[PDB]
Amino acid sequence: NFLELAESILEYFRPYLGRIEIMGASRRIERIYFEISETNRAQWEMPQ
Amino acid sequence: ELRDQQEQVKEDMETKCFICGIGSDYFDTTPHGFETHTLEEHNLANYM
Amino acid sequence: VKESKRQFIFDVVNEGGESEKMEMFVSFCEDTIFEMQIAAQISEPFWGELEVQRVKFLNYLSRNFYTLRFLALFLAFAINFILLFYKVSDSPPNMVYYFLEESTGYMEPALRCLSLLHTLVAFLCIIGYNCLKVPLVIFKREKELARKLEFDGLYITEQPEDDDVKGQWDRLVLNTPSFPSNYWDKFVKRKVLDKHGDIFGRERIAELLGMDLASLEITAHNERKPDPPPGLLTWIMSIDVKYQIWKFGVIFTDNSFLYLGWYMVMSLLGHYNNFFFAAHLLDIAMGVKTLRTILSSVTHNGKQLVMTVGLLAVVVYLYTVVAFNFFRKFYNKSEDEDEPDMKCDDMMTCYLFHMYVGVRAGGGIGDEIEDPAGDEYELYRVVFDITFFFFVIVILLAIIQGLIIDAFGELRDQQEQVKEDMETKCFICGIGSDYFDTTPHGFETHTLEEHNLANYMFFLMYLINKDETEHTGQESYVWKMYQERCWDFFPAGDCFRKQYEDQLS
Amino acid sequence: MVMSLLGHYNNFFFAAHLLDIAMGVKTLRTILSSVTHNGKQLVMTVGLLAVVVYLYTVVAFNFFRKFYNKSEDEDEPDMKCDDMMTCYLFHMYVGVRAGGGIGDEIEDPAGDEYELYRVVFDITFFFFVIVILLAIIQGLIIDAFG
Ligand SMILES: CCCCCCCC/C=C/CCCCCCCC(=O)OC[C@H](COP(=O)(O)OCC[N+](C)(C)C)OC(=O)CCCCCCC/C=C/CCCCCCCC
Ligand SMILES: CCCCCCCC/C=C/CCCCCCCC(=O)OC[C@H](COP(=O)(O)OCC[N+](C)(C)C)OC(=O)CCCCCCC/C=C/CCCCCCCC
Ligand SMILES: CCCCCCCC/C=C\CCCCCCCC(=O)O[C@H](COC(=O)CCCCCCC/C=C/CCCCCCCC)COP(=O)(O)OCC[N+](C)(C)C
Ligand SMILES: CCCCCCCC/C=C\CCCCCCCC(=O)O[C@H](COC(=O)CCCCCCC/C=C/CCCCCCCC)COP(=O)(O)OCC[N+](C)(C)C
Ligand SMILES: Nc1ncnc2c1ncn2[C@@H]1O[C@H](COP(=O)(O)OP(=O)(O)OP(=O)(O)O)[C@@H](O)[C@H]1O
Ligand SMILES: Nc1ncnc2c1ncn2[C@@H]1O[C@H](COP(=O)(O)OP(=O)(O)OP(=O)(O)O)[C@@H](O)[C@H]1O
Ligand SMILES: Cn1c(=O)c2c(ncn2C)n(C)c1=O
Ligand SMILES: [Ca+2]
Ligand SMILES: [Zn+2]
Ligand SMILES: [Zn+2]
Repeated sequence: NFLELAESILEYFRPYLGRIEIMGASRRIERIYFEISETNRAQWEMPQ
Repeated sequence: ELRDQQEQVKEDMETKCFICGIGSDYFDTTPHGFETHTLEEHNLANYM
Repeated sequence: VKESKRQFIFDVVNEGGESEKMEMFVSFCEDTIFEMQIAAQISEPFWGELEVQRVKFLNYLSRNFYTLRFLALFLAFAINFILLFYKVSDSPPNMVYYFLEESTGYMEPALRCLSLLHTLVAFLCIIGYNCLKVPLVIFKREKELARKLEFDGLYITEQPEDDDVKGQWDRLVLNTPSFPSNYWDKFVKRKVLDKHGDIFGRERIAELLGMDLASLEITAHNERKPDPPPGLLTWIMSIDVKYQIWKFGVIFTDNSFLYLGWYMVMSLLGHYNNFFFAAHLLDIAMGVKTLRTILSSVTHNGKQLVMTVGLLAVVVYLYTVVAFNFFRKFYNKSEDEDEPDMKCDDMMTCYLFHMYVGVRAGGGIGDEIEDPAGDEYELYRVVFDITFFFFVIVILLAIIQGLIIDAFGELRDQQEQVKEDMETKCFICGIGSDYFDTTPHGFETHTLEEHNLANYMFFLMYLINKDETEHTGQESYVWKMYQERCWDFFPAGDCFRKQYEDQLS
Repeated sequence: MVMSLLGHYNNFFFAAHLLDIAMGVKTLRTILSSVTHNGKQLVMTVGLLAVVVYLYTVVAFNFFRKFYNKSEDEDEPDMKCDDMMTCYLFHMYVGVRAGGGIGDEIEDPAGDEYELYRVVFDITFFFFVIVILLAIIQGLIIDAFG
């Protein structure tokens, strides 16, 4: 229910919500969520 | 040989994950599993 | 339909991706359902009689389109066989006269009759194409435009890139009354209005789509039963000029229709000059599948071949520059001492001489130009000749031949890949045949009964024909997903056997 | 056996039996299977070559007749392209076998109003017939091997 109510926020922040997986100190795979800046995304999307 | 090299690169990227190296066969157990894994879970762009 | 299915399978396996595989499959099913409708319509069973005869004639042409196309090839071959007997003489049978030279004398009337028949058959082929194949083109165009309007907002939220001519041309048909003529969704305009009517404005959407809001309400309010007479004047009034213009643009921008138009134009020119009928012998490439594949071998790397020819031209230009600057004396091509014919006294003539003679020579330009023995530039010029021979005659022609051979190999590899993919993996769920073969003939049973794409297409046809109020729970579920264009119901990486593996065992 | 019997009528008919090496030796059988694997494609390619040469013959007959004199003697001209059948035979027989195409045989076009048209004619003949089509045949054989 909360996710359905927050669809708009999630859709807006989808491009800027980056997620990765790492092998943490606990020796288990952990998912990390961070922020991708608009400038970083544009620079990465530049054709060169 | 050059054509084979290009085809090998394409096949490797299409059938295996760049980061973890697990084959697309395991991921495809879930619908569009490999696509979701390579676009969200293990995106090299996300790592950068 | 089987040929269409094979072509679709080849396309999806060779070029398509996994994400859009089911969407392309459903598009293929929709196109096939239209093709079956067209085939059913054309199948064999004073204005009224004239219309009946016209419909019968058009149906006959549509049915025998391919037979007419083969007859055109046969007539062209016969015409060219007759043409092989032409002779040219100064005296009639200063101007030269062309005339047939045959003992029987039947060829010339036969030539005229065959030319007239060929022109008639070309016209009939154009009509048959228009009646048989064009409808699918218009159907696909309208379907794509409707999907882009409803789901992408191509002309509502976005705009065409202005480099895509298709999108710009499609603006013409939006406001035409008969927008979905071949496409089944006759309510796409109202669906788009409802979806985008709030953000982008209902009145503006109606203006864009040529809609009348009051008429929208009145039609649902009560029925209307016009009964126009089937008169020529009424038909002319009913013509929708803008839609017809858009349709004609789409048709004239079609390769096959353009090819048939060129065929008819050349056939007409053949009456001006009989030798223009020789161009129709090129139709063998389109007619015979084997020749089509052989020529696809060449056209697979056509861009590379053209770039190689350009590189050859540039290299020959560099050789020409060197010869013009240093080796002019060796380019005299006149035996007579009084009159020297110097090919390389000007750069353009030297370049033409090189490109024309040295490239065609077996040993290069040195086969043609004068012997350098006993000259101060002997070593320089022998290096010139050897380098020309190796770079131009050997390597570059070798590059062209290798391009052709690699095209052959690549096409064979594509066919083998399609066959292997179909034999080793299920089209729908994508599970490999290795898992299924655990049970005897497991893959065969799965692909013939459990996950038959033919069965899936038959389901769509069954869901469309069946009344909605009679739909079962599962049928109603799949129907809603088809109408919403969500392909989740298609099993992916899963099956009944895998779901109930433990119980079934 | 029929050829062996004919050999007694004429001893040279025994030469046909030398073709039995293809059936006898396995290595030659495989080498010839390389050719016969794409035999249909090879025959269709030969037909396409014939059609292309016919089109070139039509163009030469309509426009480039004057260049097809093959007689050194001035009194007696031997015009190969004064009739379509003779022109087609000349093309198929000599131009295809020529290293540089039909232009190796037909007269030089230098100093003629149709010089550019005829040099394009010769270059296109050389590239389409001598280069591409023979390359198609050789590529068919190589692909059969592979
Ligand atoms: C991928 C591309 C494939 C190949 C491209 C095409 C290359 C074609 C050539 C191959 C070798 C040709 C041999 C070079 C001949 C040099 C002749 C020479 O040396 O005569 C001595 C001259 C005497 O002067 P002069 O009084 O006679 O007239 C000078 C004034 N004028 C020129 C207008 C009257 O002295 C001089 O000019 C001094 C030197 C002048 C500048 C020399 C540059 C010439 C270009 C050479 C190409 C280099 C690559 C060679 C390797 C083979 C390719 C791998
Ligand atoms: C896959 C197939 C591979 C190749 C197929 C074979 C193509 C062979 C040709 C290559 C180029 C040849 C150059 C064309 C020569 C044109 C000569 C010309 O222009 O002379 C000007 C004439 C003057 O008339 P007249 O008084 O001299 O005699 C006219 C009456 N008569 C004809 C009986 C006496 O004017 C005219 O005829 C007006 C023009 C007449 C119609 C021209 C059509 C000729 C065909 C050209 C082929 C087009 C493709 C070319 C591109 C290369 C292939 C990629
Ligand atoms: C994939 C590669 C494609 C290239 C394939 C090329 C194949 C060419 C081979 C054979 C067909 C042409 C051979 C020449 C026939 C004799 C011409 C003649 O004779 O011209 C003469 C000049 O009329 C013309 O030009 C008419 C205007 C023609 C415009 C040219 C149309 C395009 C040219 C096309 C070649 C074929 C199509 C190739 C595709 C290119 C277009 C996309 C006609 O004869 P006349 O003046 O004596 O009048 C005799 C009758 N009376 C006595 C009435 C006076
Ligand atoms: C896979 C590709 C297949 C093609 C391979 C072709 C290989 C050909 C090479 C060598 C064998 C033939 C060379 C000519 C021998 C001298 C002929 C001669 O001399 O004819 C002369 C005329 O008798 C005949 O014709 C007899 C009738 C023969 C009918 C033709 C049979 C089929 C032809 C076949 C060629 C080989 C088989 C090829 C397969 C085709 C059939 C399926 C015989 O001599 P005479 O009149 O002086 O009488 C001398 C004796 N007295 C003095 C009695 C008067
Ligand atoms: N770890 C991974 N991260 C990203 N893509 C991966 C990874 N492993 C495999 N892939 C595959 O690599 C491909 C990446 O897509 P692609 O390179 O076409 O992206 P793009 O954004 O269109 O970039 P470009 O236009 O430069 O090709 C996909 O087929 C994806 O499944
Ligand atoms: N989901 C699938 N549905 C149908 N066939 C599948 C599927 N997945 C794999 N296949 C394979 O595709 C092939 C279909 O057979 P095939 O195309 O020869 O049928 P056909 O009725 O003879 O049609 P055609 O004569 O047009 O080839 C079989 O080898 C089958 O195992
Ligand atoms: C998907 N689909 C069709 O493909 C179709 C149809 N009516 C006719 N056809 C062909 N309907 C209502 C439909 O939903
Ligand atoms: Ca019900
Ligand atoms: Zn991974
Ligand atoms: Zn399956």
